[PDB]
Amino acid sequence: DIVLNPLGVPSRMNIGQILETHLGMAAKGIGDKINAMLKQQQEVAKLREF
Amino acid sequence: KPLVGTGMERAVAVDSGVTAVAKRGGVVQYVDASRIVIKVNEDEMYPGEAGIDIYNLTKYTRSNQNTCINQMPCVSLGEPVERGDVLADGPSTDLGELAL
Amino acid sequence: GASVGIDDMVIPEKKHEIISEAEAEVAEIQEQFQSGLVTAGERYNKVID
Amino acid sequence: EFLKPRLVDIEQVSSTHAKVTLEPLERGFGHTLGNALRRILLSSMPGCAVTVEIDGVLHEYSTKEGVQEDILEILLNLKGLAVRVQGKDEVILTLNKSGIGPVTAADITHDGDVEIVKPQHVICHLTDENASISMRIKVQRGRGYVPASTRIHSEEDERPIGRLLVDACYSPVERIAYNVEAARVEQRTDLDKLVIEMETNGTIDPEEAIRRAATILAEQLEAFVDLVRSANCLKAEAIHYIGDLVQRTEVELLKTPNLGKKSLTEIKDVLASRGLSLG
Amino acid sequence: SVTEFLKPRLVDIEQVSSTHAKVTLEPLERGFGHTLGNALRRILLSSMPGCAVTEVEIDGVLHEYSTKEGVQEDILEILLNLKGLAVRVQGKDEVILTLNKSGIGPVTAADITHDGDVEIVKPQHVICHLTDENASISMRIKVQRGRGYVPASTRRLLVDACYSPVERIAYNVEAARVEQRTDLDKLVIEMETNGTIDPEEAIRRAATILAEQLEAFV
Amino acid sequence: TTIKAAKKMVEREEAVVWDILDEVIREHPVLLNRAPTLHRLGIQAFEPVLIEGKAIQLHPLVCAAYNADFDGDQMAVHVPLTLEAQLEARALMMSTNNILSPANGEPIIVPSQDVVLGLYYMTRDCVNAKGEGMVLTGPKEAERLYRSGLASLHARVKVRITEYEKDANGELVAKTSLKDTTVGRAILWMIVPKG
Amino acid sequence: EIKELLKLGDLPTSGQIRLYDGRTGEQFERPVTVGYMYMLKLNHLVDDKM
Amino acid sequence: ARVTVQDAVEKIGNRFDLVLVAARRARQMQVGGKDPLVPEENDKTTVIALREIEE
RNA sequence: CGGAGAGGUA
Ligand SMILES: [Mg+2]
Repeated sequence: DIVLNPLGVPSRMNIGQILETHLGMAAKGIGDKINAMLKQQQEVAKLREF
Repeated sequence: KPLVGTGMERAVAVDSGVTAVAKRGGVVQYVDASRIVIKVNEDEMYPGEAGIDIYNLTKYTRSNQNTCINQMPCVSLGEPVERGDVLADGPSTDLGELAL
Repeated sequence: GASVGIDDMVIPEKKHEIISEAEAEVAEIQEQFQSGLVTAGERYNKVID
Repeated sequence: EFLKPRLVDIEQVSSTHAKVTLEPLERGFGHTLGNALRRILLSSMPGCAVTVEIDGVLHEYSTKEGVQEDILEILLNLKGLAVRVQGKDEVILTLNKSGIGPVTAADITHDGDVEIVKPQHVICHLTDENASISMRIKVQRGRGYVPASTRIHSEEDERPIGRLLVDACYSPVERIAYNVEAARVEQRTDLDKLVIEMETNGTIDPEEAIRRAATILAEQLEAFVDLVRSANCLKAEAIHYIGDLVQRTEVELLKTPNLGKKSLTEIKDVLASRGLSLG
Repeated sequence: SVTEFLKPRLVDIEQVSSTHAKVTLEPLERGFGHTLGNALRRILLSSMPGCAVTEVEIDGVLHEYSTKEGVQEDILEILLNLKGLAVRVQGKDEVILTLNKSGIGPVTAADITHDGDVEIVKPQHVICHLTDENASISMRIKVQRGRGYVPASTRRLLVDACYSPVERIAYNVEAARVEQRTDLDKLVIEMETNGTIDPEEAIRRAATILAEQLEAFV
Repeated sequence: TTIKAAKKMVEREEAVVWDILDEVIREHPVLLNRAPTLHRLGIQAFEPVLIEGKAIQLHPLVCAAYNADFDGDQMAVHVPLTLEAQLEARALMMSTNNILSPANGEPIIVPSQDVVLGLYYMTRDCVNAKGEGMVLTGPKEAERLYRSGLASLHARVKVRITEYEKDANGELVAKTSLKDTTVGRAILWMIVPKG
Repeated sequence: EIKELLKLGDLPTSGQIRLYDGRTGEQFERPVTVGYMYMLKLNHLVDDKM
Repeated sequence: ARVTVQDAVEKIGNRFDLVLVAARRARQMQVGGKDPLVPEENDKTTVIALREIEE
């Protein structure tokens, strides 16, 4: 969706946009594993364990 | 609903006036795009002819900076509401959480 | 495609050893000033160095 | 000397998730064809999308009674409606329901040449038995993305207050995932396969999309060469077009009993602008 | 109008004197500029029929780091003049030639044996320089037919055969405006050849090859 | 026919007035200027290029003179009218005529932040890469080799170049030899001029 | 803890993935960082400034 | 393509009288209909005038 | 087709 300039990070030292980018991808990966268990039928027993 | 937050999103959203916090608890009797009707409990009702609670959600209006200011209900019929719960999401609000 | 990640900023392996050695020096060189050997002005010009 | 590819297999993980395979492929032709087909499947692919008039509304910024959602929100979720039409290119659906309960896509009309891909697509929610909703969903067919803001010509026709324009997003393809890899031995090495993994909103067929993008690609590669009373008075004399009436002078038209007083006055008014009836 | 795509009108075709052209396709749709421009670019370099030099051996040298008296160049240097040579070959697959000559002066492509079907396109191309009246040069050049570029490590001295008869290609998408529309591409293709085939005809070659790869679908 | 007729034509925006506007825009320079005009290099002349949208495009090489980044900066446009004003825009304040600062003879068209990194990647020289230790017949063969995915951009390879030298009295001696270089540096040589 | 969160779902622990070109179908070297960042839209539009 | 005026100003090293002589010359081309001493490629009087003084 | 004050952008 967005193509940012990577050279703007070392000039103005704002690393919080690098950890949020990694943490935001991690948060989406836990939302894709549940979406897979919701797109197809899955018992609540499997959803309560993951 | 930003995935990466600091936990201070509900505090700003609830303390602001853009949302519609439930005054007294109960069960949603009639939800609507512009009105909210919740049947208050037997204890939370005043002794002499208390009745119910009615929340009139604001429609599309303009702000000081010419921005849209409208609310949207986030409840359903039969859902038991407790005192302090959020009943509507105004501008930049997602289920009682700030989202800009 | 020259990106920038969290692993592209490597911390030196002996950084912890230099800081631990530095705080150990200050923990005893400050007490040498309290004995009346050096003044507070010259000690200030020494800790910053 | 080139082993042309063939449509070998078409997998089907679900009603939306597909996986096609293109083999055999030569050296440097996997990425050459994989990218070229991806750039067409995403850009231009025909589809259908909602382009709708509700009874008790005047604009999308209003609000109706007995509906939990908002009028603009209703126009927002109607955008994501998977419709499939094979007969014509312009259909008008209808949605009528009353009583407490959600309003899904099943409740919409059951036209013969209209197939609903996701009947459980929630569109609205009713919250009062003494309420009802009635709308006419005008579905069309096109390609690409066309916003409602571009429909400001105001030189073709005018729309009533009841009409509500919606953003047209008739593009069934969502994402394309091809991947080149080494094929089997085939008694000849240096042969690679192309495994395309597409995904759509159940409104198109995998084969019907690859045979269509390749057609568009070949259609561009061919550029490889060097270089009524007034009108009834004139229609009585078998004259329907303005050219037949303008061929004769106004004096010749006035010498006939077929022309009336109103027709002669209308012809004189049109002739005053030096546009017609100039002898 | 669901399948009514615009067609480019190549109104301008400017080319340098001999082996350099510049084609400008206009107008194209949005996104087809890079689509079509790159499709033929990858094919032109990686899959293009042609003949080049594959291996040349010296009658008295069996090592890369050697030298022959009376030659102003080196044995490593004369390999380039064999690579840059452009030769058109008949339907025959391969054929070996020679460079048997003893004389003072630069060795041009005209000194190579005719060998019948072998037709040198650049007789002015110089292979090496000779200065002694008795220093004789002799080698065995072996041509071969292929498609693309084959380095030495992918494979008597080895020669990196450049079968592709195109020296370079670099397209350039631009903006073209219809009466009302403006966000439409404007492809500009720049390409140089090696003199074997004209660049104008070189486009029709790869475009036909790509058109034949889409017969099972259209 | 009359002045009023032309106004209504532009008012309705016919499809013909666009090809008529392209006529005057072709050779009519305009002046661009930002708010903090400190030196004279803040008002230059450019040739307008019609583009769809509501934003102005400024060449990323004159941003150093204007001292304008792309975080919300705005500039003001000016159109000369008379013949003298148009000629002064081309002969005195044209963007291709003001490349040296009035304070020092050093250039002011230095690119940065994407051009100096890119050329540094081509001119880089790796130790072990695909294609190391080969021979190329010039810069044109290097471009064919790299785009084909057969060799890396940074790999040592002996390449023959023909570098002209105009140091004589108009004559250009065409020195030809075999220099030791990489793939990236060879492809960049196709841009360097003769002299 | 971010890397451990990237190990629950099937995601690369390094954080940087390998992307392909969209106009040439080529593979970019030096695999880039791709994630999910929360961007905002300031009330500075070009329609109120042109 | 009137990209630069280097070769123009090298002949007459003033850069001020050039604008003056070109303004008068281009005015005689526009004000009164005439054929430019040089061929035209759909240019204006300003470009044609500067192109004429090039020689 | 104004005068002061406040806030914001480069
Ligand atoms: Mg700025």
